[PDB]
Amino acid sequence: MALRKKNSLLNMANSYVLDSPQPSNLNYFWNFGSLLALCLVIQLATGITLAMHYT
Amino acid sequence: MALRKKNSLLNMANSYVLDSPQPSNLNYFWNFGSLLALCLVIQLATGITLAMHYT
Amino acid sequence: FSTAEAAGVKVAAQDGQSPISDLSVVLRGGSRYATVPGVSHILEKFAFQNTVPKSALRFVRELELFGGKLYTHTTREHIVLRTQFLKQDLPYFVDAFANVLKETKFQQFELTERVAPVAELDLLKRESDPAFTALEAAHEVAFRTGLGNSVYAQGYSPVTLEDVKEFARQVYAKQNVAVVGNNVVPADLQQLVGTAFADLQEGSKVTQAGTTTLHGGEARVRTSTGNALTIALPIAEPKPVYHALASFLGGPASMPWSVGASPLAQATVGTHTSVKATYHNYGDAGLFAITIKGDSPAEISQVAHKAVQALKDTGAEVTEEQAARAYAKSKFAAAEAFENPDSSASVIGMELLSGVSRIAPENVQKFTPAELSEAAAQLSASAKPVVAAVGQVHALPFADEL
Amino acid sequence: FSTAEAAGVKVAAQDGQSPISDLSVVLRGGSRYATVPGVSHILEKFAFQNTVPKSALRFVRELELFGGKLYTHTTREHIVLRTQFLKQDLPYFVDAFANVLKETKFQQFELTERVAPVAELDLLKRESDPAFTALEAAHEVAFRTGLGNSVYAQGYSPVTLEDVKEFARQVYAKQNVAVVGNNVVPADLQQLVGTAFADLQEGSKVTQAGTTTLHGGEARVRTSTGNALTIALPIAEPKPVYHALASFLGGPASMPWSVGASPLAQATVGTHTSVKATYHNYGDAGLFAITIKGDSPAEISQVAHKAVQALKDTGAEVTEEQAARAYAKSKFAAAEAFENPDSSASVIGMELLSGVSRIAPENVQKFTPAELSEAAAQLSASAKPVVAAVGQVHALPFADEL
Amino acid sequence: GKSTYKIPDFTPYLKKDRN
Amino acid sequence: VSPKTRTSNLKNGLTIASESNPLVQTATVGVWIDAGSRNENAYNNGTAHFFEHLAFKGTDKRSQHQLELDIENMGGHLNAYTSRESTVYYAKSFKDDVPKSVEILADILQHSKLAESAIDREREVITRELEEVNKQYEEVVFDHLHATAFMNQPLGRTILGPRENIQTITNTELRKFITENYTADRMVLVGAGAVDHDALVELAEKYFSHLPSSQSPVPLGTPIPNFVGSEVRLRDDTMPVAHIAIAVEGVSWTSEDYYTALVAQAIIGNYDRAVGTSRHQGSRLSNIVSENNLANSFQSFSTSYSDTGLWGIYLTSENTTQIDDLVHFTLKEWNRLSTSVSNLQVERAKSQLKAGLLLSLDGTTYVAEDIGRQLTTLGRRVTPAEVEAKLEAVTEHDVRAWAQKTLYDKDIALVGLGPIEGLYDYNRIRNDMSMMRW
Amino acid sequence: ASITSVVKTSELILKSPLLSKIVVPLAKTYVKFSGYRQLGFKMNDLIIEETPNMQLALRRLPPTESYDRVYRLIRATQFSLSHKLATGNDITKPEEDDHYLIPYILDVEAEAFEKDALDNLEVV
Ligand code: HEM
Ligand code: HEM
Ligand SMILES: CCCCCCCCCCCCO[C@@H]1O[C@H](CO)[C@@H](O[C@H]2O[C@H](CO)[C@@H](O)[C@H](O)[C@H]2O)[C@H](O)[C@H]1O
Ligand SMILES: CCCCCCCCCCCCO[C@@H]1O[C@H](CO)[C@@H](O[C@H]2O[C@H](CO)[C@@H](O)[C@H](O)[C@H]2O)[C@H](O)[C@H]1O
Repeated sequence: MALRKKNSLLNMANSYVLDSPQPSNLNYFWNFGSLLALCLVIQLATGITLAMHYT
Repeated sequence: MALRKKNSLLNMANSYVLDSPQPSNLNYFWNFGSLLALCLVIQLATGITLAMHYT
Repeated sequence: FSTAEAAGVKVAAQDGQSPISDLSVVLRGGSRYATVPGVSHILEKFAFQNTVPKSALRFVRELELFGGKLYTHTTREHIVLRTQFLKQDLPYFVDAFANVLKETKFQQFELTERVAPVAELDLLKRESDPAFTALEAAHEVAFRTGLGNSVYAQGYSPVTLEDVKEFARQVYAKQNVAVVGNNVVPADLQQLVGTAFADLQEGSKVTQAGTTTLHGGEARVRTSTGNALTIALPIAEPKPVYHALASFLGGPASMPWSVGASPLAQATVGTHTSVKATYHNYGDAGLFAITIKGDSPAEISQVAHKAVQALKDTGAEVTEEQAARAYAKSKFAAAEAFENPDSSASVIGMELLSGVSRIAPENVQKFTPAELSEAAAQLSASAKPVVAAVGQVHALPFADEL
Repeated sequence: FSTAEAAGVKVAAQDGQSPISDLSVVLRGGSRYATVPGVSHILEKFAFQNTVPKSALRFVRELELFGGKLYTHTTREHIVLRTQFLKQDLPYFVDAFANVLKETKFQQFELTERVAPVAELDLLKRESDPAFTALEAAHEVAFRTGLGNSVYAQGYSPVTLEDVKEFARQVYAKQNVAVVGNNVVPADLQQLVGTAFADLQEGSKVTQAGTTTLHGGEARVRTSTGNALTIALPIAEPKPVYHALASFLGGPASMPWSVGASPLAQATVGTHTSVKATYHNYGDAGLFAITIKGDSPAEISQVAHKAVQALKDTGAEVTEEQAARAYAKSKFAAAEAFENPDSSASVIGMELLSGVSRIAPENVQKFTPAELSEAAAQLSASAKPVVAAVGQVHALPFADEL
Repeated sequence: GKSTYKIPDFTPYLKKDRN
Repeated sequence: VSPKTRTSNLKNGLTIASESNPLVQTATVGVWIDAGSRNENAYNNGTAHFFEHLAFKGTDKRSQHQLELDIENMGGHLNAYTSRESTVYYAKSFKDDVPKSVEILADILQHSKLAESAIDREREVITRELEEVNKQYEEVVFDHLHATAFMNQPLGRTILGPRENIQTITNTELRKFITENYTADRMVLVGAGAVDHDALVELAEKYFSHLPSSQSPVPLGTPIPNFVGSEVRLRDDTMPVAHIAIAVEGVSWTSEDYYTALVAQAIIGNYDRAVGTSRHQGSRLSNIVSENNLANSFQSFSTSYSDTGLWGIYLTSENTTQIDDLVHFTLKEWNRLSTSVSNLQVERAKSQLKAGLLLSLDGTTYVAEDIGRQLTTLGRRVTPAEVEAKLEAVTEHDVRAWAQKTLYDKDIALVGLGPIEGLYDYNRIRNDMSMMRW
Repeated sequence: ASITSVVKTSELILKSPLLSKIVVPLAKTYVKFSGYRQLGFKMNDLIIEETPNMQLALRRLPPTESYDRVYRLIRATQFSLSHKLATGNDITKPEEDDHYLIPYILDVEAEAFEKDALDNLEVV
C-alpha cells in the first residue's frame, strides 16, 4: 500500500485533494470553491500582515 | 444505525470523545492531555478578551 | 371430517368445541409434480406474497389484529397452507386463501429479495440435522425422478420466475385444491368457499411426468456437520403392514433417559447413536427406511450391522407379544398423526385430492406374527437396497457391506 | 537408463548431449500408501520447505542463481520431485534433495500458512476441469480405499502436522526412494548420491493398508462449473492389451479442427463434446475409463450411449487395418510418455521401486484383431461398471441406463 | 475455578437495598 | 367455547383436574408437582433432576426392563421435566390405555427403587450432560441469566447442580427430597383429551391414595428474591453468532400486573429472519432490526415464578460490528413503553394476545400443560372469559405506569455469549434504560 | 416530491378531456425545450436517485435495463464534458423515451406509504 493511503495524516489530505473521486463533467462554475479558498488564504496573509502594523 | 455513527460530522466527535476505545487501566497521569486542552481553551477565552482591551 | 363439494372445490370440515380453528388449503403441488427442481418449495414460499387485492404487508398487519398465525410446508405430495385463528374470523381467512390462489402477482423482486432467501434459510436449517439429509438422499437414489426430485430448492438449480409462474398456473386450480377445516362449522365453510373460490380456474389434475421406477444404489454426501446413514428399501407394492413393521422395529425411546425395548433401540446399546424406522406410502410406491445418526462413524457402522440383522431376525420369527406391541404402537402413531394439525391436514388432503379413503386410528389393522415376519422377510431380501451416508463418508458402511 | 545402486538407494541415469539435466527423486509415497486422506499431496507440497541446513528462502534464492526450476507432483503411486538445471550444477541439486529427505523441519506454521493454502489452490485449479473431477470420482467408487483414496488434499478432511510427520518418517527412507537422472553422467551421479544419501534412514517398504478390492457403482458430484461423465471399468488382471484398446478407441483428434477417425471420436459428431479413453495400470488392478465432457448434459447423454455401443461393437470385430492403427497409436503414446520428463521419471521410478521392467516403445506388442476384440468383450461384459457424473447430475445418465 | 454458573463472590460490595 | 375443566380433591389433598375432548382419540394424563430445583439447598442442588433420571430406572415391582416393556405395550410414551419451580411427569396414550398409564405414573413416583447401583450408573450420565448443554446456546444464556439476576439465591441455582454434588448425591438424600416435596397437597393429577373425569378420580383413589401429606398444607402456588443488576460476558470469538439476553425483574404469577407485563412484551414481540412474514410485522423494533439487518432473531419473554419474574428479550445476531446498534435500538424501544405508548400499540397488542393465549392450546399435551401450570401456580384454571376480561382491563395508562415502575431507569441483568466484543460495558447499556430527552 | 404524487396528479389531468386538451400539447413542448433527449437520456434517467426508495427501485431493474441505463449515463456525461450534443442514433427518439423505472419506483413507494399508514392504525 502507497504511503499516501497508509499514513493517517497523509490519507486525509489524499482523500480531499488528490484521490478524491470527482464527477468527470464539472464545468467552470465548480471552480468558485477553490477561488473562495484562495480568497480566504489571501485575506489571512494580508490580514495578519496588516495586524502587525495597525493600532 | 445510531445517528452518532451514521452522520459524518457527529461520527468524528463520536470517534474521539465518546466511542473512542481506551485501555481500561489508564492512571491519573493520562489526565494531563485533557488538562492541556482545558488550558488551551482558558488561554483562548482570556486571551481574546484581553485583546479586546489591549493596545 | 364431513367431505363435501363447494363450487367444484372439495371441502372437509369437522366442527368442534374450541375457540381456535385451523383452515388449511391442500394443493396437489408437491415435489413429485414439480416441473423444475425446487419449484414446489418456492411456490409454497410465495404464498401470502403480494396479491392484487391485498399486499403481503397489509395481510400480515391484519392477521396480527386477528392474532392469526400462518404455517406452510411442502411435501413430496402436497403443498399445505394452514392458518390458525379464532373461530369467528373464518370469512377473512377464506377470502385470503382465495386471493392467494386467484390473484398472486408473482413479481421478480419478491422472488429475488423475499422468497428465494427464505427458502434458502429453510433448507439450511433442515440440513443442520444430518439424518434429514440422509433420508432426502435416499429418496433421490431410490426413485431418481418424481418422488426422487428434491423437495427443497437448492442454489445449484436456480428456480426462475417463469418456472414458478408456470407451475402455479397448473397448481392453483379447482382440480388441485382441497380445503380442510378443523373446528370449523361444515355448513358455514361450504357457503364461504362456494362464494370465494367460484372464479378459480378449473384447470386439470397435475400429474407426475413419468411413472415411478425403483432403483437401488448409494449416496455419499460429504459434510463436516455430523454423521448419519439411511438404509432404505423401495417398496413396489405399498401395503399397510409396513406401518406395523416400522413401529415394531421402532428405534426411539418411549420414556426419558432410556434406550427402549424395540429391536432397533437395543441395537444402539453402548453408543451415543439414535435410530428410527420410517415407512412412507406414496400411493404407487413406498419407502421403508432405517436412519442412524451419531457423532462417531465407527459407532454408526457398528449399529448399522446390528440394524440389518434385527430386520433379518424379524424375518425369521416374531412372538405374539411383539405383534401386539406393534398393533398398539401403530394405532397410537396413527392417532397422534390425525391430531397434529400439520399432518391432519395432509391426511384428509390425500383423501380429498387423491381418493384414498383415510384409515381412522380405530380401524388400524391388527397383523399376526406370520404377516409381520413375512413383510420383514420381503425387505431383507430386496434386490434394490439403498444406502445414503452423510458426514465422514470414507468411514461409513457401503451397501454391499450390509 | 543404466540402473545401479548407491549406498542402498537405486539410481538410474542416462547421459545425453544437452546442457540441461533433470534430476528426479521418486518416492513410494503416492496416495495409495497414504495413512490419512491427502497426506501424500501435503508431503509433496512440503518438499523444499525449511530444512535444518538451508531455509526455504535461501534455497529458492540460490536456485534462481543457477536458473534451476523445481517441479513436484503426486500420483496414486508416487511423489515425484524434479529439478531442471544446467549439467554442471549437479552436486548442488543432489545435496538439496538429501537435505529435504534427511532434515525437513516440519513446522506447524509452514503447514498453516504455506503448504495447506498452496495445496488448496492446486486442487481448485485442477477441478476447474470437470473431466478431472469425474475421473477422480470414478477411482473412488471403483477401489474405495488404496487406489480409491483421494490424491489431493481436501478441505473436508484436514491433514495435521502429526499426520504429515508420521507419513514422512515412513516415506523418506532408503527403501522408498529412487533417483532418476536425465542427461546426467551415470558414474558421477552414483558417486554423489553415494555420499549425500548415506545417512538417510533405511526404513521399510511402505505398503497399502488392505488389498485392492474392485467395486462397481455411481458417483454424482453436483457442480455448477461444467459437465462430464466417466464410464470406468475396473480391471482385476491388468494386461498390456488395454493400452492398445485405449489408443484404438481413442477420442482426441490427430489434426486441428477435425473430429478424428477413432470410434469414440466419431461418437461426438454434431456435438461440442470431447471424449478420451484412458487405461491406468496400477500393478495389481487397472482402470479403463472413457470420459466425456461438454456443456450440454443432453449431448453428453447422447454421446455416452454411442460410446458404450462403440465398445460393444469393438467386442464384436476389429479389422486388420484397425489393429495396425492401434499398434501405431500405442507405440507413439509410449514413446512420447518416455520423453515428457514428468512421466519419464515415474516410469523408471516404477522399474526401480518395484521390479516391473519398463516396456520400451520399441518393444510395444502388436495385438491381432482377435486379441483386441477379446479384450473389448471382457469390458462390455464387466460385472462392476462405474459411472461418475459431474455437473447437472439430474440430467446425466446412470449406470443401469448404459 | 471451573463452573461459570457459580457467580464469583460480590458480597463485600453488594448493597442489600439495591432495588 | 371450550368444555369446562372439572376439578376434584382426594382425602390426602391430591387435586384431580380434567378437560375432556370427545373429538380426539388420545389422552395425556400426568402429575404436575409444585416443587422443583428451588426446593433444594446448596448441598443437595441437583437432586430433583437426579430423581427424574432414576424414576425410570425401576420400581419395587417392575425392574428397569419390565418398565420399558410395560410402556412399549401401552403404545404411547412417558415424559418428564424438572424446572426451577415445577416438575411434570406425564403419559400420552390411547383412550383406553389410561388406566395403565395412571398405574405406571403412580408406581414410578411412590415406589421407586433408587438402588445404589443405579445411582452410581446415572452419576456418569448426568456428569456427561454438564458438558453437552454447552451446545444449547439459548439454554446456556438463560441459565447464566438466572444465576446472575438472582445471585446466591435459590432461583439462581442451576437445575443440574454442580459437578461436586452429582458425585455425592446418595439414595438417602434422594429419598428425603421426594418425601418432603412430592406430597399430595403439592400435586395435581391432570387428564386432557379422551378422559372421563369420574374414571380418572377412581384411578386416583386406587393408586395415589397412600401419598404422604405435608405437615403444613399451604394452597397451591404459594412461594425472598432480590434481583441483582449485573452482567455475565462469555466472549467466544470462534462462535459466528452472538447471543444476548437482557432482563429486568418482572412479575409473579399472581401479580396484579401479570397481564400488563404480557401486553408490554407483545408490543415489542418476536422477530425471526427465517420466517417469511417477519419483515412485515408491526412492532417498531421488528422494523428497525429487519431494515438494518441487525439480528437474526429476537424473542421477548416474560418468565414468572411464585414470587418474582424476569422480563426481557433474547437476541441473536451475526452482525458483530453493529451489536451496539442492536442493543441501543432495543433499549430505546423499551423506553417508549414508558414515554410514548398510546392506545394504538396497546390495542394492537391486546388483539394479538386475546388469540395468542388460546392458540397455544393445540393438542392434548398443551392443554394438559395449561391445566397443570395454572393449577400449580394460581390454584385454579382461569376460564377464557376471565382471561379475556383481564386483558380488556389493560389500558395504555396501565402499560405506561407499569413500564415506568419496572423498566424505566432500572438495573438490568445482561448476558452475552459469543463474539460480543462490540457489546459495550454495563454502564453504557444501562444508560439506555432512560432517555435524556424525556 | 414523490413519484407517486406526480403519477396520480398526471392521471387526474389525463382523465379530464378539457385539461388534457390544454396540458398535453404544453407538456410535449416542455419536453422538447428541456432538451434532455439531445444528450441521449430517457426522462427517467433524470430522476434523483440518492434516496433509499430510489436505490431500492434501481436494484429491482432487470439486468439489461440496468446495463443500458449505465451506458446512457456514461455517454451523457461524456457529451456534457465535451460540450457536444448527441447526434444520429444517440438522440433519444420520442418512441424510445419509455418509463422503464416508473413501475419499480411506484411499487417501492406503494409499500413504503402503506407501511406509514399501517404504523398509524387504530383498532376500532
Ligand atoms: C475573511 C477574511 C477577511 C475579510 C473578508 C476581511 C475584510 C476586511 C475588510 C472589508 C476590511 C476593511 C478594509 C479597508 O477598507 O481598509 C478589513 C480591514 C482589516 N482587516 Fe480584514 N478581513 C479578513 C480577514 C482578516 C484577518 C484574518 C485579519 C487578521 C488580523 C484581518 C485584519 C484586518 C485589519 C488589521 C484591518 C484594518 C486595516 C485596514 O483597513 O486595512 N482581516 N478587513
Ligand atoms: C497558548 C495560548 C497562550 C499562551 C500560552 C499565552 C501566554 C501569554 C503570556 C505568558 C502573556 C504574558 C502575561 C502577563 O504577564 O501579563 C500573555 C499576554 C497576552 N496574551 Fe496571551 N497566551 C496565549 C494565548 C493568547 C491568545 C489566543 C490571545 C488572543 C489574542 C492572547 C492575548 C494576549 C494578550 C492581549 C496579552 C497581553 C496582555 C497581558 O499581558 O495580559 N493570548 N499571553
Ligand atoms: C481540504 C484541505 C486538505 C486537508 C484535508 C481536509 C481535512 C479534512 C479531513 C478530516 C476528515 C476525515 O476525512 C475522512 O477520512 C477518510 C480517510 O482520510 C476518508 O475515507 C475515504 O478514503 C479512504 C482512502 O483514501 C478509504 O479507506 C475510505 O473508504 C474512503 O471513505 C473519508 O472519506 C473522509 O471523510
Ligand atoms: C478531540 C477533539 C474533538 C473533535 C474530534 C477531532 C476532529 C477531527 C477528527 C476527524 C479526523 C478523522 O478521524 C477519523 O474519522 C473516522 C470516523 O470519524 C474514524 O473511524 C473509526 O470510527 C468509525 C465509527 O465510529 C469506524 O467506521 C472506523 O472503523 C473507525 O476507524 C477514524 O478512526 C478517525 O481517525
